[PDB]
Amino acid sequence: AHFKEYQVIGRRLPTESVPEPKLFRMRIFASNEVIAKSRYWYFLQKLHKVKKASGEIVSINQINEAHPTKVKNFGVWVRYDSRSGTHNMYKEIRDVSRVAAVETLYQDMAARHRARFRSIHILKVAEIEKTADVKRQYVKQFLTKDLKFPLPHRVQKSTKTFSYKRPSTFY
Amino acid sequence: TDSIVKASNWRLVEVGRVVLIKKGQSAGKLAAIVEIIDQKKVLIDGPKAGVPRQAINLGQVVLTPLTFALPRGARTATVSKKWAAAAVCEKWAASSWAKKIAQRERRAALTDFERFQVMVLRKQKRYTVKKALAKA
Amino acid sequence: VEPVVVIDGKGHLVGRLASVVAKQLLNGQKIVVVRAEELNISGEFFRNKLKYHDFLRKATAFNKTRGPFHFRAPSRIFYKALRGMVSHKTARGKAALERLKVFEGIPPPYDKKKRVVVPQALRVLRLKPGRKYTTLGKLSTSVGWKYEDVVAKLEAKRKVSSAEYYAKKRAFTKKVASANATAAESDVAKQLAALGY
Amino acid sequence: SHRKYEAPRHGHLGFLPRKRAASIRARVKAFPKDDRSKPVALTSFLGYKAGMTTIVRDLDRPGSKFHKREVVEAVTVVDTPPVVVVGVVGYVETPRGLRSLTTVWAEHLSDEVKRRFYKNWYKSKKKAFTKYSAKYAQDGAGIERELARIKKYASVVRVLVHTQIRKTPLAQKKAHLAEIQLNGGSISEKVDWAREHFEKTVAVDSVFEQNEMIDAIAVTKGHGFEGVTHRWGTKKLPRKTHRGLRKVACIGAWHPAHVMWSVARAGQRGYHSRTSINHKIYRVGKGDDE
Amino acid sequence: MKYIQTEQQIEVPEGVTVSIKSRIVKVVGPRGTLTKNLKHIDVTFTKVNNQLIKVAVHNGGRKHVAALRTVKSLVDNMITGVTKGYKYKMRYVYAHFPINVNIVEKDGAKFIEVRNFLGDKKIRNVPVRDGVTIEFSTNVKDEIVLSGNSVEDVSQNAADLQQICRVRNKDIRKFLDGIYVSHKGFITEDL
Amino acid sequence: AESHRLYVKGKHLSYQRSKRVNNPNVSLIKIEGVATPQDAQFYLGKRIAYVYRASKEVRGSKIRVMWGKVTRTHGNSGVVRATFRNNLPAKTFGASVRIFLYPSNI
RNA sequence: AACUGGCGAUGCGGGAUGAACCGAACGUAGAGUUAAGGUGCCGGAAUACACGCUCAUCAGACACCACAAAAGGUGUUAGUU
RNA sequence: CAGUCAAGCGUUCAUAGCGACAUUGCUUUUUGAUUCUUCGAUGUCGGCUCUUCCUAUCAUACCGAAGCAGAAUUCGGUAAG
RNA sequence: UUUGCUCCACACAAUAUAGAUGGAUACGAAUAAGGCGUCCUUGUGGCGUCGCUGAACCAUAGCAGGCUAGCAACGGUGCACUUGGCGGAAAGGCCUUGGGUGCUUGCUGGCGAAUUGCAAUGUCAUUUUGCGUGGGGAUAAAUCAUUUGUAUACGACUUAGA
Repeated sequence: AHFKEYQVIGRRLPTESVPEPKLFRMRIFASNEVIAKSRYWYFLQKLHKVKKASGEIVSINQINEAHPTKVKNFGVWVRYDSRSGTHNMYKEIRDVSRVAAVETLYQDMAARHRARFRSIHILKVAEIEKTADVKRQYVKQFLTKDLKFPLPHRVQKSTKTFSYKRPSTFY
Repeated sequence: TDSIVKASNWRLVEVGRVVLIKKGQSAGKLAAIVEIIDQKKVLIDGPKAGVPRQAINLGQVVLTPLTFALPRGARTATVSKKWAAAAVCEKWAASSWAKKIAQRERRAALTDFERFQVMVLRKQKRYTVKKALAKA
Repeated sequence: VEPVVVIDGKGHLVGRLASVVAKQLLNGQKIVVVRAEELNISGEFFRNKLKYHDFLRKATAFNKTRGPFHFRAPSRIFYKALRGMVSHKTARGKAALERLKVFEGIPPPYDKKKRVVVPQALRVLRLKPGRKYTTLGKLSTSVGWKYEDVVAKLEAKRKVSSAEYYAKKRAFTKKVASANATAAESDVAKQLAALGY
Repeated sequence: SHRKYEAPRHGHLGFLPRKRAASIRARVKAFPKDDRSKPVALTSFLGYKAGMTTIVRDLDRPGSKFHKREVVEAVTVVDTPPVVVVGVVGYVETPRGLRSLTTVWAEHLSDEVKRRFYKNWYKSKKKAFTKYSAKYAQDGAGIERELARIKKYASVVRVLVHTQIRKTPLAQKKAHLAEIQLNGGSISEKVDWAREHFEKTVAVDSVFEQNEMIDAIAVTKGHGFEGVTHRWGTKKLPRKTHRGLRKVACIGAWHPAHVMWSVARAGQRGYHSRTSINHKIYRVGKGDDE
Repeated sequence: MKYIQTEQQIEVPEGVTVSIKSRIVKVVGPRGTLTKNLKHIDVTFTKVNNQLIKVAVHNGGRKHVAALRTVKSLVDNMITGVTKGYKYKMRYVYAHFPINVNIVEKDGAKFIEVRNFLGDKKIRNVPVRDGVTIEFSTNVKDEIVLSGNSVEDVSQNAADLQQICRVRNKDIRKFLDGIYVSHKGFITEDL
Repeated sequence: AESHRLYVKGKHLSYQRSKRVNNPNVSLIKIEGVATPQDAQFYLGKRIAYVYRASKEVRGSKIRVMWGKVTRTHGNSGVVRATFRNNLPAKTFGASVRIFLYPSNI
């Protein structure tokens, strides 16, 4: 579904010798809470000696975008598995939210490298609104002062199967 | 002799270009383009007209001939101030494009009585105009 | 739902047009398609030329007169495209195919009549700009169609006769506009404006 | 497996089927291309193959071993009395080919040409073109209308002519009617020439001249049902072949599980339409002289 | 990548005037007219100051931008054509057999005729284009000149002179005989 | 004047079917001017009549009728599901049907 | 050979087609939902929406399954140093 | 029957032509392997005859390359007309 | 060869409508461009304006459209006719100048309708037939058999024959 940024705070189960464990937290983009808690145990199993059975999740929360109607430059660092091996890349994309850029990121990763969600780890989603922090020319071109372009060859959708005049693609 | 070139200037998408939302919750409202996001998406706002600030594909709106001076990235408050002073809402209404939309909706709302009233008036108008061609 | 829909094939994609027409014929809409030679196929001419040569290879080995019949006329190539979209071996399919006529150019019963377009199948709406495409007339000629030059002269004739009628049509319409301008400022016209007309 | 030794196939696959021609008169399938510059002329003629003889002539071939030396040549003598121009046909070009728009005929038709319109001529009322000929004999009442219909349409015009079979020794006495395409001038002159030459004979010395390569279209000598040995030229099977040797041994492999169209089979031999090309006119000779 | 905008600027001399309808460009100058049907790139043309024309590609892929520069470059060639013209000079290279080149006029069609190429009896005929003029310059032997407004026709003619003079069935490293274009300049450069 | 229609023009498209099995008890009907399911909801429950002619006059008529109703919509493109008192003969695929304005709600 | 599930003994929906695969196992009917599989036309069902990528002078197009490899290409795209 | 790598051959040069050590394949014009079909029977070797198909091209068309200076070859391309 | 055949118009008609129920309502070309209006260079330009769907445009009221009666109009439409043309790609249809003849809802009246009972398609547009009706219209061939050999297994073919 629509990716939602969840904060997931969990810990290892409290034993007698070690009450109050170290309370690790992650921000993971997921469709829903069930996948959020699942993705949490998957990564926390990767960085620590803990699995779902031996730990508990102490807080699950949604993080909302601070201002969902300002467009920003998002610096995305990702590792993914291709058929041959593993690679780390830094991509970047315009958006208004962290989540929709991550939705965009998974679409681009699937399209350009045939990477399924199973294969992708989102290392760090970073926002910058200051130029010269933007490295990719496919994003720099929308930051030129006084941007303006046409939308040539406008194709208009037809509700009916027949029309009674050749179409016009003017704009 | 001047190097004649067909002018060929047409409806560029830019900050401050007013657009019509053709599908969605708005479906027929005005909104100024507030900030360019990509080649096919853009941030728009229709506060005076009644469209919330949102991201939207350029294929979900149709650009219009009109625009006004609107600084890039202005929130709903600054956009509505510049929208009012430019009378872009009024200029759209006086345009022929809006008159066809208003004519379309007004004709659709016509009742069965009002449709019969059209029928009589159209026969009357045809009688005088057909007479007018015959004499000259 | 018209008694007969007459479509001009100029600037249309053969496959998408064949798909739309086949559905219309099955649903009971009689269709005639004109300008079969100005139909379009996506891909360069060499691509679509090779494909028809591949179709030309296939023939019954022990008797070539019973194999696939490779019709070269642009109208028959469209007809072949459409018949592949119709269950033509059933009685219902024969009836749907009967409701269709395809022509090169516009024969006399239809150049006085309305021509429509199918935006789903139009080339200037469908193909990405810059993408190479094949015109049906050139393809058919290359594989043995003989009447491209005949049609061009008869299409040039029909168009120039069709140009006079439109200029006559503009003559008749301008007399309405200037006479209506003098029959203007009428209360009836004002009343209709308030009532949506 | 492959044939042990290669050999060319027996016979031409482009002269198929080896069937009886539709008629005894072989028609011109393709008349010469029209040139609008050249004057109006016939492009074909009808005559009767009488027989062969032999001739002697001095060879002119500067580089041959028989240069300036005498040679003996077999020749074919074609009995060619003049043909009567009776009727014209107009053909408008269409995206479906040439379509005969109308045929305009002549005032009077002889007994020979009118015999072609009957299968039992002797017990009939001879009602052929009688009510048609009532359309003639005025200024322009119905005469010119058909002609001008051909003029403003009908990109291809072909006159109708027939043979004077009564001038030949044959007992047939029924004319052969065929179209001959005019391939000169403009369209109007073609219709005009046809009109002026209506009902009058055209001589061979106005169509074909000396030292000219012509083509001949005829139906070959018929021979009936033929076995493969002489119909196709296949090898005779060995003398000790059980149940027949004038045959093709294998008429096909197991697969395709059919007899192919390309395998030589017993069938009709001869009596085919044939268009032979490149025959030189060695002499055009008149009949009104020794 | 789909670059949003790319532009190239043509600079027209003071005496030349360019006409650009839909995608047909008509460059007119002292040496006459030059036309081009260019309906296969989907480009745009803009007038700036009667001496500048801007050719732009919007939302173009990599191949689209590459064709933009060619369209620009073609228009200089027409502008260079009327202002200057394109002059190509060939040289007949031959070790033993002199190459005999003259211009024939059959039905007034102005063919190029080459005789005696490596002593062979085959006589090569090359029709000239309309808009290229054959010239045989003095002051140097075994040289043929031809000047014309369109570089395309003068160079295609020049290639057609080369094409008929390829040596067959031989080591062409040794048998170098032919008519090779040697100069590709203008008629009135810096004049 | 010359127009006297009170019903809507409709086409009998097919029986309800899977790829290889059809159910004659249900007919798929196109309504003229309906291209979306939302516009087809107006016609739900409305009487339908396939009107046909027979050479034999039966009860003072040579015109015979099968009646039905629009039971629900079908697909995303304005086709509707219809059941008739007797199932339609299936030679009438592509034939014309009449969708009446009754039973009415407007 | 092992465990299990199946076919044999089993129709039905889907994989065009097929003992075994997917779905689901069956009294006779009706209505409503679905499964697997699909929704340009054949054919019921969006020529739907959204982002990319690809142009093939042998494109590709869906598990079982009706095959293709090493090695290469400033063809194109993204990414790493 | 093809390919990749390229130690080497090719007079002082891998790649004109070759090409070891390796390694990737393709084909079913070999022979094995198997036993699915046929034992209430599918006539078996070869030749003769005759047709068609394939291309992995011997010849003929056009061409690229060479350790092609001419002749003759060799390698390769499009090509089964 | 006991009134045959053809054209056309009517009183009645059939294996039936792959499916009427106001109207298939004519430029062409381009689509990184056009349409329309207008101005001006003995010519491929300037200035306006439209599009962003046909949700249009024609036609649309009257017993399925009755009987009638008037008006400030010199229009519009159907029909039996008439005069000029145009249209061959499959034209088989388009425009017509004249008369008559209806209608006209352009505007205003009078009378009628009802009980089809609260819906029942509630029936309104051809091919073909009869010792059918009547106004015209010009009064043939093929086949067998005989014959031929440019043909031929037989059929078929090419010929001839009052």
